[PDB]
Amino acid sequence: MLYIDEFKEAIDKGYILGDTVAIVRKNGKIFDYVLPHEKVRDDEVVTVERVEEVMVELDKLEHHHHHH
Amino acid sequence: MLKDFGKKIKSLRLEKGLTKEAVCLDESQLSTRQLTRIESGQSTPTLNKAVYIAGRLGVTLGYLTDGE
Repeated sequence: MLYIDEFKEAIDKGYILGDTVAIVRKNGKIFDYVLPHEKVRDDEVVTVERVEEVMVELDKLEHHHHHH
Repeated sequence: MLKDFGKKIKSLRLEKGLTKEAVCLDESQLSTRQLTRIESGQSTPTLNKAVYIAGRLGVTLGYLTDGE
């Protein structure tokens, strides 16, 4: 589970530098990021994604979704 | 959550002889990577992750926030 504020904090504090970052998706959705020397498990799906596109996808969770 | 939270939960976990894996279990709320980042202060815990950790460590939330 990963939300925008946690991801932005990692960027702002300098833990995530540059334009890409390793992302774990679970059930298709952004679950965590992975930094160098952090461990990934064999059944985790890892992809190198563009930081700015991760930001946009995570910001979708911040918008109000009305339902009846 | 304030920055002393990570210090409290790391020391409490070690005192209890618990692993990070034992705190995070299936990791749907918190990955072991994420817990490691919280314990060092690298990442600020969300409220929902903080209350999850408190339950796993066997203490109330108020205990780890010192009644604030």
